[PDB]
Order: sequence, then structure tokens, then C-alpha cells
Amino acid sequence: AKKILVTCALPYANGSIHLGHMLEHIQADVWVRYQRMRGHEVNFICADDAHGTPIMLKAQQLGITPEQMIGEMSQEHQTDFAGFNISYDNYHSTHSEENRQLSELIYSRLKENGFIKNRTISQLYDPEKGMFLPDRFVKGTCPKCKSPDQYGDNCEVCGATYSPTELIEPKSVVSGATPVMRDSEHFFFDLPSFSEMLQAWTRSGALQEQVANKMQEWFESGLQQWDISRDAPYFGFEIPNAPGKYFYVWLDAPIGYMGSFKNLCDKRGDSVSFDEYWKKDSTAELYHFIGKDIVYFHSLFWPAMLEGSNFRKPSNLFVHGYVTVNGAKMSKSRGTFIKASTWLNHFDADSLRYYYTAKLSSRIDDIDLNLEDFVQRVNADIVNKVVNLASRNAGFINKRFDGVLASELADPQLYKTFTDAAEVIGEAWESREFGKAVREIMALADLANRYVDEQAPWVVAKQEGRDADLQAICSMGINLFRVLMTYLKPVLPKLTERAEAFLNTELTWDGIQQPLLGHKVNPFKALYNRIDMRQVEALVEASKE
Ligand SMILES: CSCC[C@H](N)P(=O)(O)O
Ligand SMILES: [Zn+2]
Repeated sequence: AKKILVTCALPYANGSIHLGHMLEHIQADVWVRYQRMRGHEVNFICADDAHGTPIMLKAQQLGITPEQMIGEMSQEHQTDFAGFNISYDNYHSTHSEENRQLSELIYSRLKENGFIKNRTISQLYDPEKGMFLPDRFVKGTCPKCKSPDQYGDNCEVCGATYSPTELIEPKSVVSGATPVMRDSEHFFFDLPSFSEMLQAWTRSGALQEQVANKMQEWFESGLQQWDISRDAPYFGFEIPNAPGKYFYVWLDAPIGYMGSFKNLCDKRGDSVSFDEYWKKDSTAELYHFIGKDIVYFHSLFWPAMLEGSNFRKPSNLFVHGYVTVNGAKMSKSRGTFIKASTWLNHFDADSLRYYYTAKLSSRIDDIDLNLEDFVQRVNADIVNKVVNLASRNAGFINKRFDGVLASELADPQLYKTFTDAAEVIGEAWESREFGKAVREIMALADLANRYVDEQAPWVVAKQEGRDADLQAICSMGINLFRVLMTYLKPVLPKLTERAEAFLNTELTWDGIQQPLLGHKVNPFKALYNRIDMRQVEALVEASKE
């Protein structure tokens, strides 16, 4: 029994969960459910990333404490994830006592080990509001084309890039006052010291090929010290012995993974598991599912931080690409920037879980949600191939045989073909080659339906004295359905529950080796209905508004 700790990136507390987030949490949940099916001790961990200037300011605008705002967003996020049946063992927050103590601990260890440097820097400062301004909170006139109202380090008119200090007639986005350059002492983590350690980690062959390639680019560019401090006013953790200084959000965010697990352990009254999973000599496995935009933090800063603070490092990073809708980046104007909550008003969770899973692989390529294809694939695969196997046979069993399945498999060889595929399918789930697993499963589905077509139960049903053969044929189809639903259990939690209720049995990975013989099944109303483009149109229109 392996001990596995799996995480998804911590969603920022200043935005609603959208389809992009869902790709990641669904990918991880499918993997996690599969690992649980194989009997491993699994801990699926996540939490809201709740610190930062953006969050501080938004709360101030809304007129509420940052605590109240993040609390509300945390509830919103968890309701959405719950709606998609993401099976977390714990969903915490970076703004917690566990994270505060772990962040202070790791910082102190890094400092004690000589990995923290003090350095003075100059940054735009709002004298009115009395706060340093991150680039995005500085607006002015583009130095090049002279277009007004430009934000940050780039112009949205001529496309020029530059330091905010180059902006003409700068203005604070917060107060409108003119910002001025001001000095301030900052604390830096000496990432460069871990260069060789990180390079070895990169070439070990554990990380995805594409990720390793990206890392080589970063080593080539040269690692730099990392500014991990921010001045007050700020919403975050105060730095020990440094009044008015806070830990930059990205320093405490990943520590949030640890904080969330410590929280879970403490709530369980478990006093040994935290160290068993995080101590340097851990035999437990640690995996982070993340998007390509945050690979730098997880592959360079993070492993280094852990190493320097005497904690074990990630066993592996599982990176995925971006989500596109109809081939392009989500677009608000086109109504393709879809929120998780909105999606659930139109379709069930299983439909999206299946679609993403059918397109996912072990690579970091973008995943495209083509809405036209979505309708076609769900109806073709879920309704017509898998669920069909149950719906086309259950009726005869319930009405003609009192719900009792035959005492023997009509086609043992065919059944063995299905159970024999468990090894390859499980390996595909294990290796994250989801698309491959789905292709294999649907190939079996076609084989199952061909079997039923060949036996023509609709013909046998109307022929005198063929009762025995009818029960045999239909039971066979139902047993093939049993196996298919087992392979799909990690993917379709809800349909699986309905399938288990119909079958009167919990679906376990090894259970497929024992077909259901002389077994009572229950009647069932629509296990899964078809969807149509009208629903897709409604979703897009609702998203536009
Ligand atoms: C410790 S993972 C943190 C991830 C960021 N909050 P984001 O989802 O904004 O990239
Ligand atoms: Zn310009």
C-alpha cells in the first residue's frame, strides 16, 4: 500500500472557478480515484490562495475585511468543486495558523542556513495611499505612442513594453495620486545556490520531457535571487523580526500544501502522518498537478525551499496545458469564458469530466473543448455505447426474469477479453494517458455492442421458447457493462453511483474477476440522457450575459 499525497494548484481567492481550473481538478481527481481503487493510502489536498495586494485592495473597495471576502470565496470555490465531485480529503486556506507557522518555520530555517539575503530596491510608491504599487496598479501615458490610460509595463495600443517608470504622467490606480520612487529593504531567497541540485533533478527523467526542456531554458537564462518580501499595507504573513514586512504571497502559497495537510492531520488527531509525508526520509509519494504558467514556482523555487528547510521534495510534477473553447482561449465576448457554477446550470459534471478525460494525456498540450464535439462525443460514447449496454438489456431482465441475471456467462471468452484489458487500462490511468484509457474502454464498448447486435435480443425476445437464451444474452451484456463501468469509475462518479444502484453492487477493480451470476439487479429510470446543441447555445448565451 503506497502512501500518496496529491495536490492541485491553490485557486486564487479573488476569482470564480472556471473551466480552466476544472481541467486541472478533474484530471487530478480521476487519477486520485484510480489510486484509491487500487488500494493505496491517498491524501488529495488543496486550498484557496488567499494572500496578496490584489486581494487586500478588492476587499477595501467592497468595504469588507479581507477575511470576510476570502471566506466567501472559499465557500464559493468549494461548492463548485463539490458540484464536480472533486474528492478532496481536505480543502484549507493559505490564510491559516498552520500555514503561518510553517511559513515562519521554513523562513527561519532558510535564514539560519544562509539562504536569505537583505537588499534595498527602488519601487513606485503612492504617497497619498501610502503603499508601494505593483506594476499593474500604475497607469499613465505610453512613452512611445503617447496613448493615455495604459496600465503596467505594456501599452494595449502600440503593444510597446517598458518599465512603469517610463510612463508619462503616472497615476496610482488606487488613489490617482502621482507615484514617486522610494527605497525599501527586501528579503531574497538565494535560489541560485540550489542550481546544481535543481539541474540534477531536471535530468533525472522524472519530470515530463517538455517541462525538463523548459527548465533548461531557465537555467540558460540564469537563476536569480527571489524577492520574497512585501511592505505593508499587505494582506499576508508578517515576517518575524521584520516589522512592516510581509512574506510575498508566492512564498507562502506552496507552503499552503503543507499547511492544508497539517490541518487534515490535526483534525484527524493524527500525530505521525505529517512527518511521515514531509520529513526528508519519507517513503510516501508527493505529487503536484499544476498548469504550465506556474511551473517555475513548483520546479525551481519550491524544491529549493524544501531542500533548504530540511523537508522532502516533490516526487513528481504533473503539468497540463491550457483549456481552449472551440479552439481558442476563452473569450468573454463570445461567451466561452465559462464558470464552473454556470456549467452546472446547463450540464452535469460527468459530461465535462468525460470529455476532458477523453482528450487528456501525459503531455502538457492544450486541451480543447469544442462544444459541437462535446455534444456528439457525450451522446455517442456515454449514452450510445456504455449506458446503452445497460438500457438495452435491463428491461428484459426486470420484466421477463424478475430482475435475476443468468447463472452462467453466455460467452466466457468474450468476458475474459474484457477482464484481460484491466492491466493496460489501469496502466493508462496510472501513467495519466487518459485519452488512451478512454480509447481502449470505448473499443471494448463497441465490442460489447457488436456482441448484443449479433445475438439480436430484440429478435430472440419475440420467438417462442427462447426465454433461456434471452436471459443469457441480456445478462451477458449487463456483465460487460459492469466491467466497463468499473474502468470508468474514476471518470464518472455520478453515473457510477447510479450504475452501482442498478447492479446492486459496489464496483471494485478486482471485482470484475467475479461476474454477476444468479444475481438480482434493480429497475432504473434513465441512467444518462442525451444532450443537444440548444443546451450549448444556452450555456454560451448565459456566459455572455
Ligand atoms: C500554490 S499554487 C498557487 C496557484 C495560484 N494561486 P494561481 O491559481 O493564481 O496560478
Ligand atoms: Zn503605446
